[PDB]
Amino acid sequence: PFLDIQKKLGISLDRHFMFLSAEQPYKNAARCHAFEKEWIECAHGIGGTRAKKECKIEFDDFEECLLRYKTMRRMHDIKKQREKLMKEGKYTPPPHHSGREEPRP
Amino acid sequence: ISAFLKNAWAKEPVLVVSFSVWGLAIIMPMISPYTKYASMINKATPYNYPVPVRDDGNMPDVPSHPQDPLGPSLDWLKNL
Amino acid sequence: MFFINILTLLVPILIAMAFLTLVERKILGYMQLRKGPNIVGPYGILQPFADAMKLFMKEPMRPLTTSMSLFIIAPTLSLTLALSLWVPLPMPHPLINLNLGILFILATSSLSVYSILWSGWASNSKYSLFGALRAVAQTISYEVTMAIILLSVLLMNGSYSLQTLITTQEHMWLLLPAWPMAMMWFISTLAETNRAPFDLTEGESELVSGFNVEYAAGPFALFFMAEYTNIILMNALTTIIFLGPLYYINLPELYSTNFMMEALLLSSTFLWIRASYPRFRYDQLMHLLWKNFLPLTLALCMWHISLPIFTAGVPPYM
Amino acid sequence: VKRFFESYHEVPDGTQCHRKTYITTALGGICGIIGSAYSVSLNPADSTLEAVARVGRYTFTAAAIGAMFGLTTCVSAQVREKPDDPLNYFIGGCAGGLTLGARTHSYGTAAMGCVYMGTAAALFKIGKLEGWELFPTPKV
Amino acid sequence: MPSTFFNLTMAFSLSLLGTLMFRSHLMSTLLCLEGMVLSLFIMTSVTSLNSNSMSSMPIPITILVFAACEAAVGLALLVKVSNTYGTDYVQNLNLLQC
Amino acid sequence: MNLYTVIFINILLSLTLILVAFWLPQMNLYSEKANPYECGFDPTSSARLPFSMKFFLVAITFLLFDLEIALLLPLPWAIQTIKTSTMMIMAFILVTILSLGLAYEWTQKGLEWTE
Amino acid sequence: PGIVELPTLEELKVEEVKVSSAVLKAAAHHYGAQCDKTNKEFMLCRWEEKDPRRCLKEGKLVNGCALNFFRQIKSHCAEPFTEYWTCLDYSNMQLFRHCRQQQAKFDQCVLDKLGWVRPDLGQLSKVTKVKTDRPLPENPYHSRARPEPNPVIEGDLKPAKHGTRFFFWTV
Amino acid sequence: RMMRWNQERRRLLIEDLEARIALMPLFQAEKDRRTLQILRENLEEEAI
Amino acid sequence: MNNYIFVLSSLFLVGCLGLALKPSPIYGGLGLIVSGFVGCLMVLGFGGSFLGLMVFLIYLGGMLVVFGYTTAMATEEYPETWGSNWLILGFLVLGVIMEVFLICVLNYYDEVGVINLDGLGDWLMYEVDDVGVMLEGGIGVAAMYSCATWMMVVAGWSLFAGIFIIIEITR
Amino acid sequence: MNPITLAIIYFTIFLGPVITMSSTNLMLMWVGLEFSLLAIIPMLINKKNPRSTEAATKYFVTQATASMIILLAIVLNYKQLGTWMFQQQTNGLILNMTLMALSMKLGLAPFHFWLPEVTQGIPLHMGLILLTWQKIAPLSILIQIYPLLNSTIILMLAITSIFMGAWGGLNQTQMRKIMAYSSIAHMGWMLAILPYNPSLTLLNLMIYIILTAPMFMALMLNNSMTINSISLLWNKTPAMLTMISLMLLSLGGLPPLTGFLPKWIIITELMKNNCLIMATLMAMMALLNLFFYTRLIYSTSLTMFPTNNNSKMMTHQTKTKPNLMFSTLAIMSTMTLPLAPQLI
Repeated sequence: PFLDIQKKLGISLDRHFMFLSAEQPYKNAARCHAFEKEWIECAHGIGGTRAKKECKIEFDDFEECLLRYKTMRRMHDIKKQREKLMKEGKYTPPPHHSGREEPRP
Repeated sequence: ISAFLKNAWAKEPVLVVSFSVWGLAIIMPMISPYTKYASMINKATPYNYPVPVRDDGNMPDVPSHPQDPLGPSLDWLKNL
Repeated sequence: MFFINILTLLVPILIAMAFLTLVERKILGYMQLRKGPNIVGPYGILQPFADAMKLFMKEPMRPLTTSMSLFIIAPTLSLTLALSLWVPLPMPHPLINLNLGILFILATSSLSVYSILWSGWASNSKYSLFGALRAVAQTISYEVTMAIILLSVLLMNGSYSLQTLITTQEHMWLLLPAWPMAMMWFISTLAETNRAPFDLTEGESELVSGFNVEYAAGPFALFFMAEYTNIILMNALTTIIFLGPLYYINLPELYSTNFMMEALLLSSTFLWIRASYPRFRYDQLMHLLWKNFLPLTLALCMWHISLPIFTAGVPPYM
Repeated sequence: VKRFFESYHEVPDGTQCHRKTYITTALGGICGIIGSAYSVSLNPADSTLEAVARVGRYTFTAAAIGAMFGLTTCVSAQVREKPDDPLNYFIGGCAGGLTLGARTHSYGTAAMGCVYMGTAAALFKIGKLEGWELFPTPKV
Repeated sequence: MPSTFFNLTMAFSLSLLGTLMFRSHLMSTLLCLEGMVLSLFIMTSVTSLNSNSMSSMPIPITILVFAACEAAVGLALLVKVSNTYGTDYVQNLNLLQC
Repeated sequence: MNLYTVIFINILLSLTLILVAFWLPQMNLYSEKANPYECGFDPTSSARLPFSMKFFLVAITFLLFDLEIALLLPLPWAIQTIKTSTMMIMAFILVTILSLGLAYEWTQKGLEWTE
Repeated sequence: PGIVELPTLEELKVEEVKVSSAVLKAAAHHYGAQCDKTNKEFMLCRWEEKDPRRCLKEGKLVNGCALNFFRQIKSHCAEPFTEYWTCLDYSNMQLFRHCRQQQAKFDQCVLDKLGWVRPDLGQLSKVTKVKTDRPLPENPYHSRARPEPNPVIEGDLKPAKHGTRFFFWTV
Repeated sequence: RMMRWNQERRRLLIEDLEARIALMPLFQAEKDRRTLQILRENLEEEAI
Repeated sequence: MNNYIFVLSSLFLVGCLGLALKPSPIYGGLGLIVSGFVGCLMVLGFGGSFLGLMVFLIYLGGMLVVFGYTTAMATEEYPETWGSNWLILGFLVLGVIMEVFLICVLNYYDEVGVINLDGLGDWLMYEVDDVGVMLEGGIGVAAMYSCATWMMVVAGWSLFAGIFIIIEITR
Repeated sequence: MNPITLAIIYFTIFLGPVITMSSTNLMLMWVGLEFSLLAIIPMLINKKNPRSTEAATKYFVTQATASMIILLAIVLNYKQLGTWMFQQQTNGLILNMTLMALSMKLGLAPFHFWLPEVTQGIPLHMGLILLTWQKIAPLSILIQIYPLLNSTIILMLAITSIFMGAWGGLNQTQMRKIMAYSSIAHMGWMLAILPYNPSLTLLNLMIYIILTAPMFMALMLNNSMTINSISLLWNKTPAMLTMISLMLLSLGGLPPLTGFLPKWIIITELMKNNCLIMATLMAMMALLNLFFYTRLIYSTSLTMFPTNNNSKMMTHQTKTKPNLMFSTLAIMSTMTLPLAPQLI
């Protein structure tokens, strides 16, 4: 913040709900709690300029957890190949994936 | 002001009632034994799981079994 | 089967409304020292059927200046909304069990007003505009306090679910804890259904007929069907919220029948008032509500926020 | 793509005339269209055909200035033996200014535009040789 | 989520476009602003529900509150311009050109 | 799926009644019948002209009060908190501020209709 | 990057309760009393490891304890229990308040025949101690080493050299 | 009366929530095994 | 059902398109009512509830007041609908077809990206706490009474100041 | 306005920016922006004349659009990074839109056509607030995100606004519009130096405020609002001419006066960063400002314009309006260069 009134006075008007890893009602952690925590603890201390290069792995994991682009790519590719193989006639959907399974408790 | 209050009581009873009820809404919570118990009850209600904590051998108060005497007791809620 | 349940929930409600019309006419006649409908069928039972057939066989007008789309849509919306609102009401088991049933009721009721607004604007007639813009003020009046009253009463229920009120009133009516609010809620229902002493959107005396002046035949009949179904609905909501029936898991029939008795009582009281009182003016209604109920309503909401705390009687959630 | 515009400096001047002329003509046309969009959005015209005539005139004028500039610059660099001499861009900018004056039917614009546009082009060339950077990034 | 966010961003873009290009009635411009408000609230709501971030669900309601306050101010300004000129046409709002 | 089914059924019932009402009756359309209604005499002017709203101020105030309603509607879940004192103080401040705004408007004649 | 390590279908096999939700509710309180150490060890495993693949062996002990508990009930207090959970299943939300008499019958039957005791209102929800030889998982998050902070300039402040070296101002 | 009845309901709600807490460990293990089985089935099919 | 959410978002886009084209304020209000309903449905389908219902309520109230204002000030002898103006009609159809074609183009260029019509409906919900109880959005919103009181303070002040500002603008 | 409205409205105008500069959360910065926007309008429309209403409407529409664009930026940044603050990894378009919308709020070109009209419409004592106090919040929002801004966009906007303000100043005869255009130019400098060293952006903001407030109070003294009207100060109030001249020249930016320090230091930083072309062009075009200030100086202080018969009674009557703050700010703005090192 431009003027650090809150840090100066020791109060926390709005600094406690900045990210997904902050305290949630009834201790229900948000999606990607672990990833965000890792990224932020990695990036503490070192400046932003250094973090942008030295916490990149953590940030990449975090964005993957939150948006999930690569997961969508992977599932799309798997189901695309499934469709191609099925149209060719070289694959069958197993019983458990088809609709009849031995349902587990 | 006895005169103005007495007149208000008859000519604008609605506002007299509203202001009186608002005043009571503020006054009573401070003046009441039971107020402390609301937060205790809401803390008693167990929405989430009680997470066990590993016994390092030097934790003397937290019990080992739920039926052990040690630990918080809701007798106060039972006979509030 | 769910469709059979839908039929059992719709058809009886529509018939009950149909005969609410007859009951109104006969009660008013007797209170005014006349007998009312009693020649069409035995004791006038067939009067609603004759009326409905006549209305749906009369030519539906399509006035030149009107906007056909809205002029046709509005009655459909009125009947659809009035019928829909009966969906989640526990009697004692709701057909559809909604967690936020009260908010759903409020949303549907609020959208109800748009039937009147659009019909009046689409009529493209001066009396239609008068009716529509009177309905606007009627909404501006009741809607401010209806939500607060529901909040205050639900502050003893702990959740917006209707079914929870069945258990809330297990050993007592909510009327006793909140009779001051029950009265304001009753007047608010009187305003919302657009009925006397608050029937200012169709007041025959001032506007030949309000929003429905240019409507005729079946398109007209839908408006009145929705009006009377809404009367029954709102009195059912009062009966469930306040004046809780007797619920014992052993017999839901007891709850159903007791609810019927009380709902008929209140619906009769609506007509009682209609015949007993004059008509408010459409600025006096707003003045009444804003300058009498709202000052009291806010104080009561404050007090009912305080009550669960200083009495240590927080409602349970779930 | 920006590849088309950055291709202007693929090979020093005096070569690939036609290509460089195309590139400068496109750049002039783009500038003219932008200016025309501003001049129509503000100061509207009575008729929509008037507006489209205005956009056409602005666009064609700007394209003509750019085409003449590129052509003259490349022709100078080619006919004379100096590829990277800013005097070439100066002559091209003067040609652009004169073309603007002709398009506007005015000799004063011809002269003023010659001086100003020629200086601008010469300074551009000088910057490209000397490594000047417009719109730099914070270095401190 | 992805397709929903794309369509919602397009909706906000269209409402912004509608606001930027007028069409005589100022009331319609106010309605377009109000529609952008709707789209932004929906964006925030879906983002929070997707992330299970219940600490950021207090914020869409603040968006609604402040958007309502500004819409009320806009309506009051419409009332004043109407009192001045007899209509809400934006053409009449041209005095300050000089 | 049940709520969708029942709402669509209601829609279809209403629309079917309308269609029957429009295709069953015998009709005769002519200009005098169709022309608008105004107590038996022709319209002196169309009904689309401006219609002054004498309660504009109260109408706008309704917007803000309804947003206050929105801010207050979470109270049933709020009371299930541990910071009951904080919740009480905040709700009391909110409602008292509501009351003060209404009182100022009243004393300033906001609710008196404009003539 | 690396191939995930899912356990095999064979090691994800265990005898399973196959008893309905109403039954579990009816048996909950005594099932919370007895079978506490096993469940609590498994729960500590879940929370400490954070990896579902690393607590399977303890989860199967949980299942075995549940089977033992229910087998004992079926052996001794079977009929009262069937009555109790039938009455519970009937209720809309499986509320206890509706079947108290049958609850009393079942509770007495277990108390005398099997020696069990029901927990009071405030028993099953208190945090408890747990004993395990499973070591505390270090680096549970598989956290990478935290990057080292910037070096910190250390010294004692001194007046600026030749004053505020701004263009021409002497100081 | 509402105060007393609400307090009774609070006690009953605590009782039910305690029942849920008692049973949760079984559900967590069952969910663990079920989700792992689903994942491994997916892996096999992906392999093919 | 697979196309449920995408259809709702497209309907929202169409309602917003109509609003942008800006017919008479009456039709604008009607269009925004339909759009608010569809948005409430999208929020409901995304696991929300209170937020969707609140948007619907507040928007119904807002459009009520707006309609009242339009009948008085924003009115014309011949209000223009969407279809009345041929340019509005043509651009309505153009926008619909343009969005259809843009959807196709984005799908083709990025088979998986902003839009995944193939695989649509496979990513609506990401995670849910299966055995939770307190996960309802009303709880998060009510947090303003405990953990985010600053939000309440600023919003309440906004409404309070709004009262005075509105009165003095309308003086 | 009754006292309670004055208290609440002024307090909210003061609150908004303070919230913006003391909020760590983007939504709360947006809340501060909305506070300022809502609260200013009643002060603008206090007069209730036809021009005042139109000025208030223009302000409302423009600022509402800007706020919505900023809110879109905030929401999309949330969608991306699960947080309410802009990070280095934030998508570039989000920051571009934020800069663009805060530019619209600030009045920078080419989103500058709205400021002159509103300033012309509204009275002077509110023009001061509009051209001083309402810029602190948006510029604070930018400064808090300075390391991530786009040099190309910022320099383009800055140079555009310098050129546009300089050219617009000449034509105008109205003092209110002249001060609007001066505001545009000085903001152009501020944003030009923002991405490189925001300390100097804040220095320029301070000096511009400290120079504009005295001038606005000078205009308020005799409600002067035109070149012709201000020309009569040699008769109505001779004393002020010296300081008015000095202050106009300073705003123009002549060396001995303070106005040089902002421009000189900013040019120095830009040159350090190798921004030679933009620095040269901005310095060159900042001289039209001196031209259209020198015309004012000629009209008021150096030449004596024709006066009216009735000014004699203005002479007769007494005056008690100039404040202490006028003298303090005027001297401390036009006689402080020798203390420049301490300022930077």
